[PDB]
Amino acid sequence: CGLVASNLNLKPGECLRVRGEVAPDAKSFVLNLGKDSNNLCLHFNPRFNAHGDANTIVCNSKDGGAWGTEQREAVFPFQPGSVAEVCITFDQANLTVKLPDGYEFKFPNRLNLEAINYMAADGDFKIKCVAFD
Amino acid sequence: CGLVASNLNLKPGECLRVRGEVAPDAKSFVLNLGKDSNNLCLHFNPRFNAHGDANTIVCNSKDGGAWGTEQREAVFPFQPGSVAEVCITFDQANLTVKLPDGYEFKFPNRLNLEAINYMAADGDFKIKCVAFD
Ligand SMILES: CO[C@@H]1O[C@H](COS(=O)(=O)O)[C@@H](O[C@@H]2O[C@H](CO)[C@H](O)[C@H](O)[C@H]2O)[C@H](O)[C@H]1NC(C)=O
Ligand SMILES: CO[C@@H]1O[C@H](COS(=O)(=O)O)[C@@H](O[C@@H]2O[C@H](CO)[C@H](O)[C@H](O)[C@H]2O)[C@H](O)[C@H]1NC(C)=O
Repeated sequence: CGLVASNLNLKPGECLRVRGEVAPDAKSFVLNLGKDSNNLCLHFNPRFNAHGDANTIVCNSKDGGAWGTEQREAVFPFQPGSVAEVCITFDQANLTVKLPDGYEFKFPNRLNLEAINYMAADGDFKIKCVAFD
Repeated sequence: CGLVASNLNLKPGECLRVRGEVAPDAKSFVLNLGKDSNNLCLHFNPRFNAHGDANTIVCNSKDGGAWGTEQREAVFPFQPGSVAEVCITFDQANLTVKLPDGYEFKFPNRLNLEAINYMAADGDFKIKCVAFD
């Protein structure tokens, strides 16, 4: 795998800031958030060209080991061989993923945990900085 | 108990930067680096008021669950109720630790792992930023 962080104790309203390097030969990368590897309130998966998808962001949840229903976004502000920063927060309703250039995606909060304690990176994404503000 | 990061894959020469907030009533905090919770090539434990110790940095290793020979540092550039950054790197011989007011002490590499894959924080230290250079 890639970087795995636990015991984050990120509460609602708090911001998780992630900066990483997207491989020049990136097919996709993954940002997983939740309670643990089996309970993800956000599976954040920009696909450059992978699993039959091209320039498409695929989000999903994982509940008790069971993948939820995939959600897709039209816009794709990610370029291979580049640094990508992501700010994540959540409330009772949605997880919000903000990019600095103003892009903002919502994913419905399907798990309703009191905190994000788990973060995992995977695929063609190497994390350089992680911040909690 | 506090933040735990694994699969860091930190190689020699690479810099691991951690910045956090030292609680105003901090008695101590812990920074653990190694393969896992049983194999630490560096146990970084600034003690403000703890285990009978004052303004003392204690370092140690843990090999196969067994604590190594403890080492302590005299300088203590840590003030409670303040933000403290610590930069850590290593080679085959020593781990090098940079302290916030510019201090730098070496701790002998006793485990000889090819990489630091594991980091655990604990005690009166809340992490605000983690970076890999
Ligand atoms: C259903 O068709 C394709 O299924 C694969 C495999 O799904 S599964 O549930 O993992 O067995 C989908 O790829 C997977 O998607 C999940 C998120 O739901 C993870 O990203 C996982 O890493 C990935 O392999 C794929 O989306 C889907 N393809 C279509 C129809 O677009
Ligand atoms: C008399 O030596 C003291 O021993 C205690 C307990 O050591 S033990 O191996 O756990 O039995 C030391 O406290 C422990 O120190 C290690 C690192 O050496 C860890 O931080 C551990 O969390 C902590 O409980 C103590 O440092 C040591 N004190 C002196 C004065 O040597």
